[PDB]
Order: sequence, then C-alpha cells, then structure tokens
Amino acid sequence: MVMNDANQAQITATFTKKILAHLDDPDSNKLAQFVQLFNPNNCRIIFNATPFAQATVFLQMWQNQVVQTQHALTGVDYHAIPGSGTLICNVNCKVRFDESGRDKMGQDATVPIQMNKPRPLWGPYFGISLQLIIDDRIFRNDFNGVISGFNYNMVYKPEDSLLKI
Amino acid sequence: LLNLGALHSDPELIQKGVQSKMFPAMMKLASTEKSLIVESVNLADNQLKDISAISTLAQTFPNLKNLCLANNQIFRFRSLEVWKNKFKDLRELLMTNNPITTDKLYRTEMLRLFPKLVVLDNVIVRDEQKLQTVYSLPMKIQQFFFENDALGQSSTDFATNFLNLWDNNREQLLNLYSPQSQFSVSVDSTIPPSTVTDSDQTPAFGYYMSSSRNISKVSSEKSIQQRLSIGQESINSIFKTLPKTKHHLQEQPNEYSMETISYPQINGFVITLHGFFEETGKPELENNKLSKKSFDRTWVIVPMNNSVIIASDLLTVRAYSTGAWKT
Amino acid sequence: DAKSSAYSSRFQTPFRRRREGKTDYYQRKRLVTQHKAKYNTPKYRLVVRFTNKDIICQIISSTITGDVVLAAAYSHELPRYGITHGLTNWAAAYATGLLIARRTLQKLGLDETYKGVEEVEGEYELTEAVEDGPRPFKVFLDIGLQRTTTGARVFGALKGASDGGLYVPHSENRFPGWDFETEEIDPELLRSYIFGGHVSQYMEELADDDEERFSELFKGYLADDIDADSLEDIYTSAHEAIRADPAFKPTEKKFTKEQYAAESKKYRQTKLSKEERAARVAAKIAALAG
Amino acid sequence: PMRDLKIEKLVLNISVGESGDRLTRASKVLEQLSGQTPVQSKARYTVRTFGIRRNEKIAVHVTVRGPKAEEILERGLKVKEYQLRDRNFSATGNFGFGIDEHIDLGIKYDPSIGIFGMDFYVVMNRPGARVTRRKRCKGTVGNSHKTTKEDTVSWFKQKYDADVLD
Repeated sequence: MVMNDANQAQITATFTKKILAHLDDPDSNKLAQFVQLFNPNNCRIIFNATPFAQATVFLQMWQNQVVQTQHALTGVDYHAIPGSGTLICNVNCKVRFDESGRDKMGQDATVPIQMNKPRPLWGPYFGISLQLIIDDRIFRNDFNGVISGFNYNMVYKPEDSLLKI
Repeated sequence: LLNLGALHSDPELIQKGVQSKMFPAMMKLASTEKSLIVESVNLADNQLKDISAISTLAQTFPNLKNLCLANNQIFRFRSLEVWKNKFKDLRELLMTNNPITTDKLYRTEMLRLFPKLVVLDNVIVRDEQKLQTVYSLPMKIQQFFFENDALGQSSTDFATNFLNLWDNNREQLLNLYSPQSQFSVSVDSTIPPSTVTDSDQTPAFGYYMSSSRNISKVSSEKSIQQRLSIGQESINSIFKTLPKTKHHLQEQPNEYSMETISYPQINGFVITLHGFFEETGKPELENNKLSKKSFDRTWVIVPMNNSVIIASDLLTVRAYSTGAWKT
Repeated sequence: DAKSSAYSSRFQTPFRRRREGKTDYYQRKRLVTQHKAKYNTPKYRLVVRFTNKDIICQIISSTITGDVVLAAAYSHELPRYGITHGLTNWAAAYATGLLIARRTLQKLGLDETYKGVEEVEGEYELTEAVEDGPRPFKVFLDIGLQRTTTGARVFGALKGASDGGLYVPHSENRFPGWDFETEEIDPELLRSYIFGGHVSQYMEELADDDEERFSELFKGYLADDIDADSLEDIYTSAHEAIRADPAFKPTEKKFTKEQYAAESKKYRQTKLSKEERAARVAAKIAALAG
Repeated sequence: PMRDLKIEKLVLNISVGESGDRLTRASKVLEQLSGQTPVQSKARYTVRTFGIRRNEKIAVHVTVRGPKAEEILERGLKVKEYQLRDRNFSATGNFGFGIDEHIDLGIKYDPSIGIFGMDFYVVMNRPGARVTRRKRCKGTVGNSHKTTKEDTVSWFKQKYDADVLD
C-alpha cells in the first residue's frame, strides 16, 4: 500500500521547524495560530501529559503562563499509511527554560516598594520526545487542521532548571 | 536547622583549644552526616570580616532557606560575591550593625545574591504570593494519564504486552503488523545539561545508525528512503536492526511513564510510553554495543473483536538519565 | 616604530631569495658543489615543486651567472596524454616524473637503452647499468623547503622518474606503504597509489555516504561521466601514451611579444620625472606658504 | 568580504602554586571540560618564595579551535554576565578574563576534586593569516588588515550583545 519517500521526511522536518517557531513566538496575539495550525475541529492534545481538550485554551494559558526558550531538535520519525491519512513524527527536542521568573509578558518580579529588557537569562534544558501524528496532505501545502494527535512526553529534566515540574 | 553561633564562648569548645579550616571541614562533616538534617544556619558574629570559613557552606548545605547573621563585622561585598547561584534559594538574610549591611547596595544586590528570596530581613522584596506560580510551575505533571482511566488501563496493558514480546522475541513483527502498518526509527545524538543525574554522555548506539529514518539527522533523500520502513519485511528488518533489550519497566513502573489518548480519525487509541531498554544482547547482523539507553513507543492501535492492530510503530534511541515522574 | 639611524646603519640584509623565502642556501651549497677534480662536470638536479594548481619538474645545472634548464615538464600538459582531473595528486606526480624521464632520455639518446621499469608492480628497483656501452644518466633530487614525510608526492615523482629510467639514488622508507613497525614495504599500496586507488576508494565510500559532499567535491567526474573503476585504465593509457610520444610541443600562442607587451604596458603604470617631482614640491611649498 | 574577525584561539589555563595532586586534579578538570587532552608546563626558573624549583610542573593549559571555542566563550560570558571593563583588551586585539569557582560551568560539585579557577584568553584574527605561519615565502600583515582594539571591541560588542563598562 504505502512506500518510503522523501515527502514524509521533509514534512517531519518542516513540521518540527514550524512547531519550534510557533512555540518560540512568545507573544499572545499568535496563540490563535497554534490552534489553527493544529486540528481546530477535533484532535487529542496532551502537552506534558495534561488532560487538555481544546488547543485554544491551552495556548492562551501558555501565553499567560509561559515564556520563550530554545528547542534543539535531534531526531524525527516518519511513519505513513494508506487509506487512513497517517503521518507520524517524533521530535527529539531539548527544550530550554526561561530565568525571567515570570511568564512571557515581561513582568517585574520585585514587589514595588518605592524599560529595555535584561540579558536572555536561560536555564538547564529538558529532553522530550514530542510526538505529532498529523495528516499527510501537506505535500502541496495543505496543513489546515491535520494534527490528530499531539503528545508531549519528556525523558529527563536537569536539576539546575528554575521552574520545577 | 543547626546553629553555629558563639562557639568561641562555649566551654565544650573553648577549653578544647582549637577555627577557619575547622568550619571548612565541618561543612564536609555535615555533608557526610546525611542523617542529621539541617536546612538553615545561625552563625551571627562569627569573628570574621570576610566569608572564608563560610564559603563552602553554600555547596555543602544546598537546602538553605534562611540565615540570621546580625551584629556582623564585615566591610566589603567581594567575600559574598561568590554566592551567585549558590545558596540562592534562601529567603532571609540580615547582617546588620555592620559596614556590609548598612551600605547602599543592600537592596539592589541582595536580590541578585538570592533571586528566590520570598522575604528580605523581616519584609518582602518580591511578590511572594505570585512567585510560587511564576518562578516555578503553575501545576504538577502526570506520570501516567489518558483520556480515560480504562483507556489508560488498556493502553498500559497493551504497552507492557508489546514490550514483553519485544524483550522475549520480536520475530513476529510480520504477524504483529499488517500490510499497511509501517514503522519509523531514529536516535538522539545530542544530550542535555551535564549536571543531569546519571545522564548518558553520548549515544553509544553505533550499531543502529544506518537504518535510522530521521529527517534532520541525514541530508539525503534516497538514504532515508532505504533506511525507512516498508511493510512486514522492512518492519522485521528494523526490529532486528537494533540491540535486543529486556524492558526495565517492571523495576521502575514509575519511571516507565506512559501517556495515552484516542484517534478519532480511525476509531483507534494511541499510547506514548517511555522507559529504559538495557541491552545485554545485540543484533547478530555482522563503542560497538549499547550503553545505558532509554526507549519510547508512540503506538496507535485500532481494536476489534479479536485483538488490536497497530498503525504506527516508533523506535527512539536516547540518552538515559532520571525520569520526570519522581518528586 | 623601531627605526633608529644607528639600527638601520648597522643592519645587514640577507640574500634576496632568503628575504623572500625561496632558497635554503645550506642545502644549496651541499647540493651544487662539485668535486674539484671533476673539473667542468655539471651536477644535474631534479627540481620538483608544487603550487596550488600545478606540478613543476625541471632538470637544472648550475653556472656562475645563473642556472640552465636541460629539460622540463608540467602537470598542466597531461590533457594531451590523458588526465584532465586531479592534476596535483600522487598519480599525476608519478606521471610527470615518468614524462620528464622519457623526455630527458630521448633528448640525450639513451631512451632505447634505458627503458626503465615497464610492467610496474610498485617494488624497489634502482636503474642498473648495462654491462657494455654507457652507464645511466644520474640526477639528484632537490625538494627545497618541503618537509620529508612518508607518503609525499615528491617521492611519488621520484618513483615516477626512476621507473621512467633515470638513475636517481634513493631509499624506500618514505614510500607510502612502508611499515615502521616491521621495516618492510607492502607494494600493493604502492601499486594502488601509482594507479590512483585512494581517490577511487574515497569516491566509492562517499557514494555510499552523503552525496552532498560527493556532488560538491567530485562534480567534475560526474560531469565527465567517468566511473570510479576507470581511473586505473586512465593511468595505464596515460603511461602508454607518455612512453609513446615523449617530445614537448609549445602552446601555440596568440599573445605574441609586441601585442602582449603593448597591451600590458597600456594596462600598467610607469614612473614620474624629477622635473615634475620638483614642480610638485614647489606647489607643496606654495600651498603651505599661502 | 574577507575581513570578518572570527575566533582563532580559546586558551584555558589553570596555574597552581603547589605541585601536588592538584595538578592531576586540574588536568582531569580540563580533560572533562574541553574535548582534548591538556598539557602541563614546567617552571622556567627558581623563586623560593613561591616554593618553586625549575624543571617541575606548575600549571596546566589547553587550546581550543572551532565551534567549541565559541561554545566555551558563551559559557564564560554567561558567568561574567556579558560585561568587560575596557581593560582586558590588548592593543593587538586579543581579550580574556578569569573565572573563580568553576562549579558554574557544567562542572558538578564533586569533593574528590573540589574548587578551582581558570583563565580564558581569546585570540582573534582575519582570513589570510597563514602568511605569517607558513614555511615557504613568509611575510607579514599589511597595516589595514590587522585586528585592532576598536575593531574587536565594536564587532564583539555588536555580536553577543555584551557591554564594555567605563
């Protein structure tokens, strides 16, 4: 039925790159774009193994409760099927942390007892195998509501990181 | 907590006739005690204008939370300058009646000396009500979760069954997968921070790299096309490509962490489990063998009346360390 | 700037080729100086040099007023014999050594009596003299400022000239295939290097490996559509055509002397007269005083 | 087009007043930090106030070229919080600093080793510096291609987004 082509590998690489870009976009005005790039119709999205239903509320809680980081991508998967619209990748992502002691919105941690930002204070990174099962119609740029499964699970988090999960 | 103040006015220690190297080795003694747990310290007026004898205390007592060091006799900040990212979780410090605490920098540099401070000398220098949700996580994590409890039960059952079968003999990959059920396999070269506990330094999986269908690893198309998975024959090729490893999930069921969900597009259900895979034996097909290495299966099985049939068959080599399940 | 008058007075400059860095005069003396009772007999040396693009081989003797070339050969003259790609490797060095050897022996008249080592097997063989008649033309290798390592292309050109048929005295331990742990040679490595086997090994290995570096590095062989198992036949046909037609032919220039001279002179600059220099100094004085 | 001001050398050195187990300790530290084996260095002359005789080892050092150079440099700037002080910059266009308490460099808190310090020194150049390092036809660098203080300060102020005080 199926085969082994470079289309699924290029799709996995481009999806990992676009996912890293959309997760490093720290502003709140693009939090609708994450749900619109994922399956806004129906999906299964568990990020850090959380019982989440819709991606919109999760992206809103992300832009209100998470800052930016870096994502070192080191491995991808490419599994495809016929008559089911299957395309499965697994980004081996080393995801960093943000030592701003707040969310993305550039807060002031000091309780005011009486500008330009600081240096990009980062912390230790955690390894994860973020699995994305999406639909393989994107060989000619069709990626509108295709990601049926978004499973973020981790492997190892260093003790030097600021935020503790 | 332990108090180490006024030891030069205690007859149990004054007549013993002995201080700097004594306290710098008493840090080692208190670290090798390991059963007399003390979090904070009380060593006010320790007869030092500098902080030499209390320098290794930040490394030896890394669970510091508070310190009262008043009536000090310090007139500098360079002795305390080494305390950046060292006892930085402590939340209380005051060494007043001194030229180190009555200066100007006591409100602008003390927060740098202890960023995680929820208090500052019987006050609050930061929003301590919101710091527990801003400087840390907002909620906890789930070491095992799914869309439903019975869904997690059946997912863990099929995951442990597949792991036990791949441990015993994976020769029936052709009988486990259908004509459409394909696979994928890759390896994780780069690693995390070096201070990660029991962390593999490098992926010592040098007998599985040629059949790794990873996108950003190799730059070619035909190479990933040959290393990628067809049906049952190439599925068994990927099954006997790597080193056979008995599942280290029954030892640490906690560190064997599995999430799960469904698949609405095919009335299926998915499970992403991750555990260790220690390989005593290897692949018989022709630095060489494995090391401490983990594995993670992201399967998508569609059930029936008889059994479940897989749709995705993933293999991930990684760098083994501790898991995100424990507290 | 350390520019004292006393320093620049007492400073002694070195020789011109020493200041520009092109002649080791120690080795030059020990190489050029002749036995005084062989009165007017020239010591002939084989100068072999490597640029970034070319190999030069030259037979030089020395006089009082300057050196004299007896014969010469270049690596960029190989496309009339074969090789168009890889013009500065070990196999090209072997080829240009063989070419200058056959050219010099033909120019003297000893080509039909010192045939060299045909059917090369990569062994060690000095050109032995004949029982009757003359004895072979002897040359001394001159390598200049290049370091002596095992596996170098200067000794590749050395083996090429000696198998061409010149007597050049040498040992074997700088040949690629020498084992320092056994003090012996393995001549199959010499055979594969003389026929260019390491480039073919890399071509096959990178063809199995990533083809981006293959299509970047060996793109000329893909454009010429020559398979990796044809390099030995290329080297063999080049050896046959070198031993067939050894004589030199010029480049048949269009840039004749007067035309090239007038064009290069129109492009390049010239000097200025002291009259105009004194006028410029007078203008400098007038603009400084007004 | 060619003038670029890239990283030529990152040299890490640890100097030890003793000649005990501390040199083997710092040798293992440098072999764990850099990906290469280090080199111990003999004392030049005798002092008797530092307690030093000649021909016995004092210090350890190692040189790093390539991407690991700017990796180590980014870690050292993270320790130094991206601040230099308008000293630490030579007229010839090299720059360095020194780090106390090397635990904040990925090095763990092992008591079998303990605490050391380090000196990092960065040598800068431009392409075409082979002319002063080759053997045949050695030359110099012309007086427009040399790396100078203002060139290094401006280029590695605008990259790494650092600050140079005073």
